[PDB]
Amino acid sequence: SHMCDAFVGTWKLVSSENFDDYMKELGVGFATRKVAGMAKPNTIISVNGDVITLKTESTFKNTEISFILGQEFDEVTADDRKVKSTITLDGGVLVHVQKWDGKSTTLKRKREDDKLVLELVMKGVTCTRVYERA
Ligand SMILES: Cc1nc2ccc(Cl)cc2c(-c2ccccc2)c1C(=O)O
Repeated sequence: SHMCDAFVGTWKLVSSENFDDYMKELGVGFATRKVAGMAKPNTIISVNGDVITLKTESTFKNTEISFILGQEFDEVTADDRKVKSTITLDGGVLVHVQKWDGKSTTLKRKREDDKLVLELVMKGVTCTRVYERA
């Protein structure tokens, strides 16, 4: 067992705040924002030894990343940014930093009651995405 086990499971999006605004900060175009913003993704988190995998399934895009904490990796994001990512565990929060073209965004995941809360921050804009177990 590991602390990261509180994250493992299948999670369904149940609420969103400021996603469209967050996407505008990322430079996502109109059509992509509209389609992405309509999606009700599920996220599947699993752990196998030191490897964590985060898989998103949706009607917009399906993505999968696997990584080791603290070890940089290449990621092509759902909106087709090519980024360098590093994911750490900081006091129980999964912290994911994406770097591309001199820009940065941070995605934090935390357990809160029976929910998994994803916070996406770009510049002054915070989006909150709340999931429950599927
Ligand atoms: C973490 C992440 N970051 C994003 C950044 C930008 C855009 Cl456009 C989309 C995402 C998505 C996503 C949202 C809806 C459907 C599918 C994927 C997610 C994700 O939940 O997996």
